[PDB]
Amino acid sequence: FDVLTFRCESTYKFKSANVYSSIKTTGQVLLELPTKEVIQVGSVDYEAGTSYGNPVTDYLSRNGKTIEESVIFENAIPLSSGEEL
Amino acid sequence: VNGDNVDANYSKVMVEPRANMKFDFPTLKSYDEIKQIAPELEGMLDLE
Repeated sequence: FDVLTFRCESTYKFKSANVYSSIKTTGQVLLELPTKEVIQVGSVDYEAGTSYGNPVTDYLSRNGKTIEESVIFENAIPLSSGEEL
Repeated sequence: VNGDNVDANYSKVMVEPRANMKFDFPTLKSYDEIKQIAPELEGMLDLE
């Protein structure tokens, strides 16, 4: 292990405005394989109760952002701006 | 998980100490114990 790229999925249950009655997480596990030849992987599991956040998702985010094929360009210029839009 | 509102109660609030300036006249011992410090010297000096 040196890095993750989990494709996960969770399930929240609210008991109030922000606090969650329960948490359910099952997700999937990811990491690089041998000579760029990747095959099947496994998954995860989690439950909770009366929680103010999800450990799994917050952990994955806190270590870093997702597979982000979107880095914003430095400065803005117009594209088709004017009255012809 | 537990949020920032519950973990704050885990720590106790201490007492912020301050001065207790008294005047503290010399501590008068009891008569029974001060008759032990000095033997029967009672009524023998002129207090004046």
